[PDB]
Amino acid sequence: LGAFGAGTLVAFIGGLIKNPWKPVVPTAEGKKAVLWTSGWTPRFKGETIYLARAT
Amino acid sequence: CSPPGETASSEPGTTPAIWTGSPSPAAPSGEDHGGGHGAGAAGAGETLTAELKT
Ligand SMILES: CCCCCCCCCCCCCCCC(=O)O[C@H](COC(=O)CCCCCCC[C@@H](C)CCCCCCCCC)COP(=O)(O)O[C@H]1[C@H](O)[C@H](O)[C@H](O)[C@@H](O)[C@@H]1O
Repeated sequence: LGAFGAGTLVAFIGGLIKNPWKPVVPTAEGKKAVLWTSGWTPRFKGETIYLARAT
Repeated sequence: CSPPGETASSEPGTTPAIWTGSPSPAAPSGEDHGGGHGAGAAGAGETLTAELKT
């Protein structure tokens, strides 16, 4: 019963569990985690990111 | 507690230099090209201007 409950709970919750620190967002310094990177992170070295006003 | 990194009284700074962006190596596989033409020479393309002065 303990093993079955362990397996079932883990299989129930592992779908939800995700790594926050999986490098996914590309960056000039290689793929990085989402929290480190924002829209201002240069995708490639020397990229121009204008401070565009949102009309 | 205060955050480890704060405050800088010295080193007033400098005016940022004029930004000179670089062509995208990642987004563009190669170099973006403008006018298209046969250009049976070293290469001139489909864009050629000139200003005739006095
Ligand atoms: C007693 C049980 C002993 C086992 C402990 C289990 C905890 C250790 C986990 C071991 C696996 C880690 C290495 C390999 C795996 C790995 O790297 O995955 C990580 C995440 O680990 C997972 O897989 C899922 C984690 C499992 C959920 C565990 C639930 C809590 C347990 C401890 C409580 C129930 C046990 C019974 C006790 C309570 C009894 C009741 C009184 C990160 O995911 P990520 O790289 O972002 O990819 C995402 C894919 O995982 C993701 O499933 C997928 O859905 C995507 O969303 C994807 O993005």
